[PDB]
Amino acid sequence: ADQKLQDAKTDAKQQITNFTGLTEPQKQALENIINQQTSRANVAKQLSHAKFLNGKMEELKVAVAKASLVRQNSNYINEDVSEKEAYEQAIAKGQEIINSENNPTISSTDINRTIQEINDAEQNLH
Repeated sequence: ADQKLQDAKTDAKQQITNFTGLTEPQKQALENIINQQTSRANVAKQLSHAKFLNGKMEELKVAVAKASLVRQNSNYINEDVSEKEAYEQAIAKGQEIINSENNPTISSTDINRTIQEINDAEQNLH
């Protein structure tokens, strides 16, 4: 019923508000997506997507936040400039996503690609 759909949207938006991986712009974009759904099945699909995106954003935030530890404890200080530049480029791309205010991507594949670029570059420093 209409009351069932309204309640499912409210629940989903409340869950999204609790997430810590997603940025506030990402939460707002997803809450808007939730509000536009016409069935509870579709609300659940979008909430499942938000939960997965939240996990990837958690992974991305860790990969970016650990950069100073990596610079200090890996071979970064001794490494060739190409490897150091690749790492800083990848970290900067991750920072761009996290700090974005204008319509941040809600594409988990885009996030996963950025995570993988950081992880690949970090691996070459160990």
